[PDB]
Amino acid sequence: ELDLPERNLDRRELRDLVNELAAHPERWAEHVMFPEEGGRHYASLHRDAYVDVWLLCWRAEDDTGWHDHDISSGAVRVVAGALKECNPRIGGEHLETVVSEGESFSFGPDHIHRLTGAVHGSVSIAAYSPPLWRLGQYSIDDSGVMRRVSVSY
Amino acid sequence: ELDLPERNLDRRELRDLVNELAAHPERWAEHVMFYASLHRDAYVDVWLLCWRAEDDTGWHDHDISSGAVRVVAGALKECNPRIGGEHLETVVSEGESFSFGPDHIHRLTGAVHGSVSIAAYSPPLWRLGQYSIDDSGVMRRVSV
Ligand SMILES: [Mg+2]
Ligand SMILES: [Mn+2]
Ligand SMILES: [Mn+2]
Repeated sequence: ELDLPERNLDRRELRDLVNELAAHPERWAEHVMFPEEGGRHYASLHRDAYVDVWLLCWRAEDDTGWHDHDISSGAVRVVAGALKECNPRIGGEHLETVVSEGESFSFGPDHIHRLTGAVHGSVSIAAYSPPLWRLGQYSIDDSGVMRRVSVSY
Repeated sequence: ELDLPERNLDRRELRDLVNELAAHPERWAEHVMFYASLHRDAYVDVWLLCWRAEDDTGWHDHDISSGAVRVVAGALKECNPRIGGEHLETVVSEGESFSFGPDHIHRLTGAVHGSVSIAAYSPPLWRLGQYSIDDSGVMRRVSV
């Protein structure tokens, strides 16, 4: 797969990584695929003890839900289209940012977010270090009470 | 009238809008002249702009409006302010477009005489903050 360092990458290095990958379509163009039904297409470009890299192809309906990445830092580069990056606020008036093609962002391991509102056919590259082996998925009950499900991923 | 969702538009939708309008010269060609409104309603303001080389917006924000710009002919310089005084400058050439969310601060300057561009804002541009420096060097924002 990818020829990356044998160590964890910090946020900035992860952002450099997804941006340089966007400039090397030889590493990912083959894997571009839009599942007509089923779940969010994801394609692993690289998974080892230190870094995970995925190529994501979005449908208009795709939604990560609210989640954290446990101990993983991460970065996202939008290659084509646009996404909405959302961050939760306790009041309920959550922060929403449009990330469009050519743009990228990164976060450390404390980040809680939701990606949704994609242009149909959008394409993005995501990288995580350490690997995204566990994620916390938040849900709300009828009461309004918030819980966090830790998911092996 | 423009067939648009009945709501404020985000920066991606505004970019799509200005590029779509650029591809339909039947709607704006008559209005080139060296600021013509193409459509204004509760959700969007869409403008055709013809630039002279001396034109300068000054540093400003759009309060709560997202925006997009398509350069139809010529070229513009888009500048974003930086702490330190070494502002970031980008030439936007004919065919090219960009958009921004409501937190944007920028300055647009004509880069070639006779440039023509299409801009769109949502929500409509009711207030703009124009930034200035006094003789202290202290920055202020006048809401216009
Ligand atoms: Mg209208
Ligand atoms: Mn995530
Ligand atoms: Mn402006």
